[PDB]
Amino acid sequence: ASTQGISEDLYNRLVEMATISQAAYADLCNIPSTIIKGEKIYNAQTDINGWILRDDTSKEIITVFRGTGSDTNLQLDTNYTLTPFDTLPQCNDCEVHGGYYIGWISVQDQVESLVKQQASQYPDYALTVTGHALGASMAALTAAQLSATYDNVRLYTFGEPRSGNQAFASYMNDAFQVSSPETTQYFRVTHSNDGIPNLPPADEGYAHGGVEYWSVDPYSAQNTFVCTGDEVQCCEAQGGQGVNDAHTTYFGMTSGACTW
Ligand SMILES: CC(=O)N[C@@H]1[C@@H](O)[C@H](O)[C@@H](CO)O[C@@H]1O
Ligand SMILES: CC(=O)N[C@@H]1[C@@H](O)[C@H](O)[C@@H](CO)O[C@H]1O
Ligand SMILES: COc1cc(/C=C/C(=O)O)ccc1O
Repeated sequence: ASTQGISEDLYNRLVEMATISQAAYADLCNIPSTIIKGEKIYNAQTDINGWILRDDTSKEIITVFRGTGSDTNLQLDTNYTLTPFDTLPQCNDCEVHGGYYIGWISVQDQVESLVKQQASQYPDYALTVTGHALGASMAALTAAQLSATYDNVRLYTFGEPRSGNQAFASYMNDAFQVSSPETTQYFRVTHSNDGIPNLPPADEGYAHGGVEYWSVDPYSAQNTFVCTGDEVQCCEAQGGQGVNDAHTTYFGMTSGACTW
């Protein structure tokens, strides 16, 4: 359930999305030069933040969600109450992170309006959803919803908490071709002993979807494992707890400042 090292191509990509995610906490800092900064996703009450972006070179429309950036967002973080994903009925028996569902429904229509706004102009462009931490769970639920409308949807998360229950994980796995890593459209990136991917407890009914990409220090394509299956391994097995050093820094870039 683990293979060490990934292509140099995939590594760059992961580093690329990590960058965009980490920059979402500082007004999309120094994101690649080929991407256009677009419409702002925002709901002052849940303080959900994010942007719809477009890269005409890679031919993809990117949707970024910032991670916890306030006390308001933190209220969302702490709420582990399981709740049905009623916005996507076709996801049989699926239940997601309560606080994150709260954030999700607070922007769903806004998020779907803006996504469609770009997709309607660029039918052939791929749709990528990404984010770090709370922003990562916000991406997963978004990806899932989008999956039922568009076909070319990709998800790249970072330090993503367990966003829902096993049911939710299956839908995601089937929706994003997780059965195989060579075909996966859902990349769940983890780092060292990051504590967030261990929350909330699996015991409480939560579970992870997607194929895991565990970045180990010193980070590099060769120090990145491909974790598949259901056996305690990689990040989930390092015993990381809550928000620690590993969580805030992915591929040498921290959420705050813009080292990049
Ligand atoms: C289990 C639970 O409390 N679910 C409710 C959901 O039914 C409701 O639509 C939403 C709106 O506030 O709040 C919660 O998510
Ligand atoms: C105080 C609060 O916001 N708690 C919410 C609750 O209202 C919601 O019903 C549940 C399901 O998503 O998630 C919790 O986080
Ligand atoms: C999913 O649960 C949690 C997530 C965070 C995330 C913090 C961050 O991104 O800075 C903090 C506490 C939590 O209980």
